[PDB]
Amino acid sequence: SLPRMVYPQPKVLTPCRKDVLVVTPWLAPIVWEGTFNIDILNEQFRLQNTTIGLTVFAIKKYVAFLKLFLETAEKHFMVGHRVHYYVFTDQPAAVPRVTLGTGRQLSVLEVRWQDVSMRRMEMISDFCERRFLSEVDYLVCVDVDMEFRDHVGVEILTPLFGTLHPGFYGSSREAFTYERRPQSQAYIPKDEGDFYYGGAFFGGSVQEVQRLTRACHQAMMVDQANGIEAVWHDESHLNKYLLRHKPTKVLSPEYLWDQQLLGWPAVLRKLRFTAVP
Ligand SMILES: O=C(NC[C@H]1O[C@@H](n2ccc(=O)[nH]c2=O)[C@H](O)[C@@H]1O)[C@@H](CO)n1cc(-c2ccccc2)nn1
Ligand SMILES: CCCCCCCCO[C@@H]1O[C@H](CO)[C@H](O)[C@H](O)[C@H]1O[C@@H]1O[C@@H](C)[C@@H](O)[C@@H](O)[C@@H]1O
Repeated sequence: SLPRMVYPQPKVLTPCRKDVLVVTPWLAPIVWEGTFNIDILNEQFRLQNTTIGLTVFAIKKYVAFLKLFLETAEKHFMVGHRVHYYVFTDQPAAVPRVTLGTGRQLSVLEVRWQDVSMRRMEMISDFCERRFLSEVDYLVCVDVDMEFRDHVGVEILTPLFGTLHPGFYGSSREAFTYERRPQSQAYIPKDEGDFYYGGAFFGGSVQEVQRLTRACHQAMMVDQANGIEAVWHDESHLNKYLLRHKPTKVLSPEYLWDQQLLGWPAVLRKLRFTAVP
């Protein structure tokens, strides 16, 4: 049961946003600033003692991105909630010693180009079946060459989410860079597709993330056996999976942005998680 809370009444005959789609045709919320009251959501998730896992891969020179990634996650990611960072790396000694807030912990997990391509999906799936099931409620899987600039919180949490890729949120489906060769397991025809989801930010419950990552891994191994590599690698497979298994929330491009390449459009009230230039 929620406690008494004082907040503005939601107004039925006033839309929350007039400039963007805030719900998908399968009734999944599309998360934009102005659609949620974070105080209500924080209450709901704190009362469940929610723990969020955040996975990141930092292989070879990408260890250089960890310090800013983690420092900014400390400022902006799930603050007030239990967080477990999982840093997958080939260089455990190169992981910076970042000071964490209370209730937050970090684990370092030591890790043919074909095997490198399948690595993230394979390892996330393997670790879902081990550590993650026992340790966290939700998993968030992101790229490391990024920084948090504003709030990323429990508004994203749901059984399965994808994020609108910042390059294609205003594009027609024919222009999406899905895999277009029927010989690939990631194939999507020109007349199908809801959104182009970014491989750099997805997640959900541990069970749903295990299913997604196992399915993507298995599809990639079928492609490898057939001598084909999808145009955008595991992102192509992620898009095929989310076409056939609709996400229960979609995050707006506030949650995955590149200001150098795309500026700061009026439609984005906040830039929350952004590419490092
Ligand atoms: O590299 C990719 N995304 C960036 C993230 O992948 C991780 N990464 C990438 C390169 C690298 O050297 N180290 C590393 O950690 C890091 O977390 C980056 O944020 C995507 C882009 O398509 N990618 C490339 C490939 C790939 C793998 C093997 C062969 C060809 C492509 N798979 N995924
Ligand atoms: C029509 C408008 C034309 C403009 C489109 C501009 C975005 C293109 O984006 C690339 O999209 C690819 C899929 O098609 C992959 O997701 C790739 O990782 C991504 O590059 C990434 O994300 C970008 C945002 C940059 O940060 C880039 O450095 C990344 O490597």
